[PDB]
Amino acid sequence: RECISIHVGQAGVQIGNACWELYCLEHGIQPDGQMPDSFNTFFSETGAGKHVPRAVFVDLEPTVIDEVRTGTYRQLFHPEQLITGKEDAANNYARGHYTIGKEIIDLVLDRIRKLADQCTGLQGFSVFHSFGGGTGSGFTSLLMERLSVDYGKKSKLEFSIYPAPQVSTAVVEPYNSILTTHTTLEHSDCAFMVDNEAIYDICRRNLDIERPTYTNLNRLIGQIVSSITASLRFDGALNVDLTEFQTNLVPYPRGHFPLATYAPVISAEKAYHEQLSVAEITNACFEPANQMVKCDPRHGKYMACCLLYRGDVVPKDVNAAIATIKTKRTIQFVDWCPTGFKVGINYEPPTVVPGGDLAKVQRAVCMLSNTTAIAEAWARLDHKFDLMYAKRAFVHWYVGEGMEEGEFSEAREDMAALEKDYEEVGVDS
Amino acid sequence: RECISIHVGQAGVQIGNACWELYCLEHGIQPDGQMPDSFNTFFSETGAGKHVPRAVFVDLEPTVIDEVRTGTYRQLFHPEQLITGKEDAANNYARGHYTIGKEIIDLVLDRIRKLADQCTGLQGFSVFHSFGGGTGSGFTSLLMERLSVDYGKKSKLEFSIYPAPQVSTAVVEPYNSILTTHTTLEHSDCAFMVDNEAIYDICRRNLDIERPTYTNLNRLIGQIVSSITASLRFDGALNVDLTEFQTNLVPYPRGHFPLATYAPVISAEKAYHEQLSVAEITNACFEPANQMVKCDPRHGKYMACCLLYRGDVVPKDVNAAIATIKTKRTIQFVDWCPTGFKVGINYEPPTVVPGGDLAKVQRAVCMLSNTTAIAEAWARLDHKFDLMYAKRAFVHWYVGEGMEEGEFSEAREDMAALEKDYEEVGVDS
Amino acid sequence: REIVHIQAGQCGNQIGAKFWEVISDEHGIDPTGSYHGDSDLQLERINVYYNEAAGNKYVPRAILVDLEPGTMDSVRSGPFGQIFRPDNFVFGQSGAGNNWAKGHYTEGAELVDSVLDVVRKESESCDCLQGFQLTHSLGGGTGSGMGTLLISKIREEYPDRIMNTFSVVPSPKVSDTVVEPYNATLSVHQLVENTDETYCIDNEALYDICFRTLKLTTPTYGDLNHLVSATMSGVTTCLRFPGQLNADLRKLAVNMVPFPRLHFFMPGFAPLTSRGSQQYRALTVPELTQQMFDAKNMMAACDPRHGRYLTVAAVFRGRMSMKEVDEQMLNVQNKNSSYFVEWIPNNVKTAVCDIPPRGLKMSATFIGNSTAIQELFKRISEQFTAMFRRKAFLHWYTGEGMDEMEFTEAESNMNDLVSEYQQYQD
Amino acid sequence: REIVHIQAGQCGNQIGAKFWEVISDEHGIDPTGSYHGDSDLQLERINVYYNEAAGNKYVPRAILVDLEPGTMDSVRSGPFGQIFRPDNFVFGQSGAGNNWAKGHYTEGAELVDSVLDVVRKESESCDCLQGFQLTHSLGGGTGSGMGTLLISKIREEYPDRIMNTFSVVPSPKVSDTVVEPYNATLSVHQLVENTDETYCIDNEALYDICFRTLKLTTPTYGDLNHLVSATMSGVTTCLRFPGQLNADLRKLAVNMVPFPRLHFFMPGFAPLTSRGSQQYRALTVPELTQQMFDAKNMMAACDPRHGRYLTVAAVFRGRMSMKEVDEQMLNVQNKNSSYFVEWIPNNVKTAVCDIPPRGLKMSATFIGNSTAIQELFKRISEQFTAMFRRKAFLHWYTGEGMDEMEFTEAESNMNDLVSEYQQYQD
Amino acid sequence: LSNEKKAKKVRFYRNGDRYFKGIVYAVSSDRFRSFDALLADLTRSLSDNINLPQGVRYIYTIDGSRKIGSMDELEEGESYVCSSDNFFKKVEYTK
Ligand SMILES: Nc1nc2c(ncn2[C@@H]2O[C@H](COP(=O)(O)OP(=O)(O)OP(=O)(O)O)[C@@H](O)[C@H]2O)c(=O)[nH]1
Ligand SMILES: Nc1nc2c(ncn2[C@@H]2O[C@H](COP(=O)(O)OP(=O)(O)OP(=O)(O)O)[C@@H](O)[C@H]2O)c(=O)[nH]1
Ligand SMILES: Nc1nc2c(ncn2[C@@H]2O[C@H](COP(=O)(O)OP(=O)(O)O)[C@@H](O)[C@H]2O)c(=O)[nH]1
Ligand SMILES: Nc1nc2c(ncn2[C@@H]2O[C@H](COP(=O)(O)OP(=O)(O)O)[C@@H](O)[C@H]2O)c(=O)[nH]1
Repeated sequence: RECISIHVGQAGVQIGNACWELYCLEHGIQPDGQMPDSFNTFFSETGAGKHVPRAVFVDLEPTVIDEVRTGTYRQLFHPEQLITGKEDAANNYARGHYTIGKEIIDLVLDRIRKLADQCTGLQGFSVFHSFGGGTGSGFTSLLMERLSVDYGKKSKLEFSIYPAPQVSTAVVEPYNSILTTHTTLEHSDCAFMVDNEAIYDICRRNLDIERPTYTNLNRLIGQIVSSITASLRFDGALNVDLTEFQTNLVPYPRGHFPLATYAPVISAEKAYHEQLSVAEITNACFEPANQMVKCDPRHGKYMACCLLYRGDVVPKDVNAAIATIKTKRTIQFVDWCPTGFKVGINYEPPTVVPGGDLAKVQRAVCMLSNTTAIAEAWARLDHKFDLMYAKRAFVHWYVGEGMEEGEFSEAREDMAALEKDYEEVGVDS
Repeated sequence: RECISIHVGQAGVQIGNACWELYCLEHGIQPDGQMPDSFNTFFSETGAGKHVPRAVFVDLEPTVIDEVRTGTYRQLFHPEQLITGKEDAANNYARGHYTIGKEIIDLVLDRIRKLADQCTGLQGFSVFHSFGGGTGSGFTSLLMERLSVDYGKKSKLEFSIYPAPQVSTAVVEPYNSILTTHTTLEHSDCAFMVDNEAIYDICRRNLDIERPTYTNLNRLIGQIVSSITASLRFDGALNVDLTEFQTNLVPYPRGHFPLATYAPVISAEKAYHEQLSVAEITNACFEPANQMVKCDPRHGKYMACCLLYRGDVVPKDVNAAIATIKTKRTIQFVDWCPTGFKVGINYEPPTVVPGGDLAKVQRAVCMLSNTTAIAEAWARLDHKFDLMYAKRAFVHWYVGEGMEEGEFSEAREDMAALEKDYEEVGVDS
Repeated sequence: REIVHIQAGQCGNQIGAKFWEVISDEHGIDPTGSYHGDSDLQLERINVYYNEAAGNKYVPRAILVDLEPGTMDSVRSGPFGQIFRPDNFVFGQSGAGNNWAKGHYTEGAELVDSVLDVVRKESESCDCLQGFQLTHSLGGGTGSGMGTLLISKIREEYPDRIMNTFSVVPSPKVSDTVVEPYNATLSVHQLVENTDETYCIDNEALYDICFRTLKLTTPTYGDLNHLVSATMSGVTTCLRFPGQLNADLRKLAVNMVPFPRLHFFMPGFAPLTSRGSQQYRALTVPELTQQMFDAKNMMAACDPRHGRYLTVAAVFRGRMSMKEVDEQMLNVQNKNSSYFVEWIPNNVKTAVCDIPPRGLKMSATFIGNSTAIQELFKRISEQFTAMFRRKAFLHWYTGEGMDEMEFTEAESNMNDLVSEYQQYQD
Repeated sequence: REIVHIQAGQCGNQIGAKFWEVISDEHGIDPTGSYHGDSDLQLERINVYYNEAAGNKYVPRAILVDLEPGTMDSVRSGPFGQIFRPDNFVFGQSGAGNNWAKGHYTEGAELVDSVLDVVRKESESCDCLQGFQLTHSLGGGTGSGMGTLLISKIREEYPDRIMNTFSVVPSPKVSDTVVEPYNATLSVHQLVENTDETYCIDNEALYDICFRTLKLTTPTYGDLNHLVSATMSGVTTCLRFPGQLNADLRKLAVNMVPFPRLHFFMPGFAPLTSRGSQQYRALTVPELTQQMFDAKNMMAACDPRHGRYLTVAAVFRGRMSMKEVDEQMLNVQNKNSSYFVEWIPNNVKTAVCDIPPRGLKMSATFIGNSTAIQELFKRISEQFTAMFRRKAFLHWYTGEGMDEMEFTEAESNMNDLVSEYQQYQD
Repeated sequence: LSNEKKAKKVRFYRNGDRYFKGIVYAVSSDRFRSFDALLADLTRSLSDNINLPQGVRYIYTIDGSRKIGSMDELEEGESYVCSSDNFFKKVEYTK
């Protein structure tokens, strides 16, 4: 029934604090834990008057988890559930996975085994990491790694924030992301992806603001995510379990990575304008300028979409708005796939931050999907890697951290067959 | 019905003052003796206002018993019952047992014969000593010695604080503990053991505090002990007499030494957190990081456990929480033992010091048991001995105190068959 | 006589709430209340769907099978939800994965025994059992897989009592799921070989019939369901009422199935007029046959006009002339001699109850066994191959302990089933 | 007629409080009060369990034997605790050690004479004695040892009056003691050779039956006890009521014991439904036999379905048709011909009281003599050997003046007892 | 085209039952890392207290001649017996 969550890496933690915020916000549970089953699949009723968090937090520098235990919400989690390794983060996979990151893992696991026990027939762990980091790429790599073995019998949906197409940060980023992909690939169930840059566009083009603090992108994913777990694990006219996803969403064992998209992104101050039609939002979903991912459907044929709706929506409206789409053709779906549209309908409309910059409509569409499109995104990220590896660039930083020419070269070959995979499962009939 | 207690050795006296504190504290009897049968098995209703203790205190330096007759509680005992030998303590068995300790014994006994008479059909003497001391090892050795003969027809449960595995104090410690074991072995009924160091861990790991004063460890045993006598000799839904123990707890005449363990050890300041489940505490009992003894079940197969519960507990909850355990297998119980689980249920929940550092739950599990584990603890403590004896080290200190190459060598051979005993009764089928 | 409804899956379940929402009122049974029945006739035959315990508590004798708690916990936490004895709820808190294989071989196979258990407690209720009603969707786990199992077991336990199946065959235009043809082809397979009366409904054949035959602009699911439940009430329950010429499941079965496949029908209700205005009352009778026999108005997706009929059963329920009934049916059989198959002199099976749908004057359920439904299993069967060929989302099946020959089997079977049906269209 | 209860040990004692808690209310006897009896029939036969002294003080005629003061001093310091005449309390302030040997040869052997003394004061009470009720646990000192002695003496003093024994045989999964099989094997031995009717209850067969047949989430001991005491009331006391067809200890004995061993039964109560909801009232009768004869619901650990029956005694107590009773029993005997042994044309012993359990409409105690209980003494007997082999905690016995041949004896005996019981399963 | 061989379908029976038609379970490398893990789940699915002492400690052959220690010994559509301490009674398992 439930779904634990492990927010790994400063980022996965910032995004975590965010997604975690939106939560209580739409569940009437003040930062003090108290509200005045349903949603029990994400919150344990420690008694008692409180709620607490049904997740954990893993960063190797204290800085970021520290800030959580300062700002209201400080009261929300258990002093315990926020894991730290005073040591060093290191923007390098190796160190975070092998060398350092190792020391903490046990302890980490312990919670996802201590928190996994306390519950009642769970469904999986929504993992939150930032592909191109040290604690986010490496660590998790083995966290998800140690999970796939300790609970192979569950769902492993990892929600990632993969490398901005041109606006990356770390100098090595690809090293860290070609490595988190190959190690997690054979361990995840469904990997959701939200592109940091391609989200900015949305903040520039669909909300207008050249002042987007990280604290915003987080509010956004913090939204799209709320549409995944939160509301879905919440009763409705067309419920969709976590398993449901991976089933209706992955055509093949590769921990396939769909893309997250939201429909109503419109800025407060617009807040009064006449609302958008069920048809418009539906249509907005097929626009490559509103998908939290720089993977513009440049050719990538969709192969399965899970249209999660929430708010006031008439099933016919959908079983029509989608019909219209199924026949737009310029939206070309894979061949071997007749119908690939999982319509998920929830009741409770979205819930926008009291005064951030999100419109606040009475219905939204968080559609996610597997698109032969990422054939690109992976490509462009793989190429990166080579260029540097081709010269070993910052290689001495990993080797000296318990890695080898193996893990790199052998994780490169890995993704290679991910460029062929995402190519074969499509483009051909 | 009752059970006298003889706190021997400064330590056994410090721990005594502690266990003795917790008592009145949960019986509404201010330090003035007055409260405003049941518990009569530990307190005599002397005069018509008071509650004179039901034990005695034996130390060869005044310092420690002196402090009792300064600090409130000063009013609690009878000026008489606190025996002292102004002379010298001496951190050496010999002197305390033979030479000096001898002079006092008579007098000592007299009280445990004067206090043993006054009562009504007693059950035994809960003895409190500190294995590796002078007054604690030696003396008692002959105290328990002179008891096994004067009242062979009773229970002799000695509650010991055996030598910290690496953090011992006295330089000789083993000499004093291989000697208190061999002399008491053929005289005790059931010897409870609480490891001083392995309790610190609990204060570091399960309560958090690098500032643990002896006065704390004492509050702890002062707790686990309260679960033994106090509450048990106190009515309940599944009473357990002292005899009960030794019967359900010792498979063989060797004054077998079970280990004390408590379930709810959580620090005040945590005091508000949602309480732990009947299942969790039960499970906490099978964790080698919560047992007041550095005898981590490294292999030692349990052979009998006396789960004493107290507070709000449903017999099914137990006759289930235990069932779940009986089938964890990784908790491997001896062969020749089908079922070795004495479920002791009391009513009144625990009673934590007003403001020490103990959580204060509404239910706890003071489980004690005989584990083939001590095969270790004894081993590691025996080896110690040899090393020194192998060179006579501080031998001249005992010889010159009425002992001989006999008592040592012949008490070494003694324990030897305690390393074989605790080996044979287990590890084999 | 009697029957024991079966709410397999969510859909089949969601509908349960509507089938029972209705039926009850068509039998004066309030939530937990008793028989408030405006009349006295809505009681002499109730047994068919309830049981006597208290004396005001006639509890629906159905089964609620589902591997997703939330669902039954929405049906049990709403309106009439508190009438079913808890014993009826056979839940499977497991992961109700959308896999036919996950609810038929791995997850459902466990929860089955704890179901059959009850399906026997209800069957061995009392008097004489007739058959079981089965609701579900052939486009999911708990529906097609686990419900299709429930029957394969039922039909081994009482190959005597009948088995009506109400399936929500995967609507064309848009599929409310992705593997749909997988979960479907696999369940139809099980159907063509266990139940002996299937009434296939299409969420979009309904919309249409619900947005143009009922100017209804916002046809919520509740509605669709409601419309469907309206037909299944005319069928069963109805005939368990008096009538100049009454029939019952068997008659319906023994007059509608020329060849053992089991064959699937397509239900159609009679007065289907928009509220206010339309309330034309043009219901003398030629108006009902006008209705029932038109293309639109067939809960199925396919259009009768696209293939002969083998049998038809106008189960009317409202005082009318055995003459204006028996007569109309004829002209109808002659104006359309073209499509009505010939080797059956009188395809039509006129049935006639007396008491009509509570608030209406005259209605008539239509149960057509037309060869047109060929053009649907075709559809389904197509979708399969187009995706089977590439083993699309097959790993979710096999990885659940399935077989590459299992899918082959079903398609073929159900695929042949298309073939046969044509053997009569010609 | 009459009987004199015997509360051996703590358990047997703890239960005394529950057996008398009940029984009294089933006889309108308040703490020290008299007969407030809602009726007038709960009095004409009380004698069976009380005595006339004052005129409002009918004191339970039982014995409270125990070597642990605290216990009886908890039963005597609580609710109904102040109804037993102090003379009844035969305590042994000694060390009630958990050793069968300590309460049968060394410690108990002393307190015995001061018991028999009273067991005679009560027997020679008045009218005619029938037998004695004995409660205890075969997993401790004062229970298995001292109580098993109390009988060996009783059965020498009146080899005429009967001896029902209510034993709490050592539950499987988890034992509430360590030597358990020692204290047990040794007491069963004494049982198979003195008492002639034993009703074995299992603390975990109860939990189950109390946590799933009574959604009861926190089944305290009081409960278990309470459930048990519910059965022993249906047995005795009950039959000492009128009935179309009434029986009494003997009938029960003379219809249930084919072969002198004494044989042990397994009691089962009838209406065992959870409070609020479940209060289905499905108690016409087929519902009671449905109950009673299922696996779960047998206070024993073993499952009947695992071995034929020799005899059965449905001691019903609530107005019903000697037809729907006598009848049901039959089908039951034919649906399960498999397990019900054949060399007994009518295994079942239908019994029928009139007045039911105070607040209920219809109940029926079940006393089964199935060969299934073979698979329990096996258990016990196993545990012994596995530990006897190494003389585990044997020094606590011998050191108490025991014999290495004593343990041998019992095991064998009780071990053979397993053998025999199979002689009929075949 | 990656290499794979799916899991293994087996019919698990509890030694000494001659009544319960055992329970079917799937076994692979992704579900159970070893026999101990499988046995762990088996205890829960077969959990009892009549035919199986502690539920399920070991898995024996349909005949009980030898107990399986490695998953590699489990073949598809196989028949296994659950043991712990009790001996084999040889019943009509597959009969
Ligand atoms: N959406 C979003 N992206 C973020 C956030 N914080 C960081 N990122 C992105 O995630 C990556 C940064 O990872 P880092 O913060 O360097 O590292 P980490 O993954 O936390 O772990 P370490 O390298 O050991 O410190 C960059 O691509 C950032 O653009 C955030 O709050 N929201
Ligand atoms: N838990 C606990 N352990 C104590 C306490 N006091 C001392 N100990 C331990 O007991 C041993 C010390 O014994 P000592 O105080 O040296 O000696 P004694 O046994 O009182 O007798 P003498 O040697 O004659 O003074 C060491 O192992 C200490 O760690 C106390 O208050 N609590
Ligand atoms: N008429 C109708 N169709 C429904 C309802 N619910 C789901 N469906 C249809 O059922 C299919 C989905 O299967 P679903 O019921 O979710 O499967 P399951 O719940 O896993 O057994 C889609 O084709 C939906 O249109 C409903 O309440 N009424
Ligand atoms: N049903 C039931 N069992 C009990 C009660 N008390 C102890 N037992 C059982 O009796 C066994 C222990 O023996 P005990 O009664 O303490 O022996 P004694 O008191 O020395 O004679 C365990 O198997 C317990 O589960 C009770 O009140 N009810």
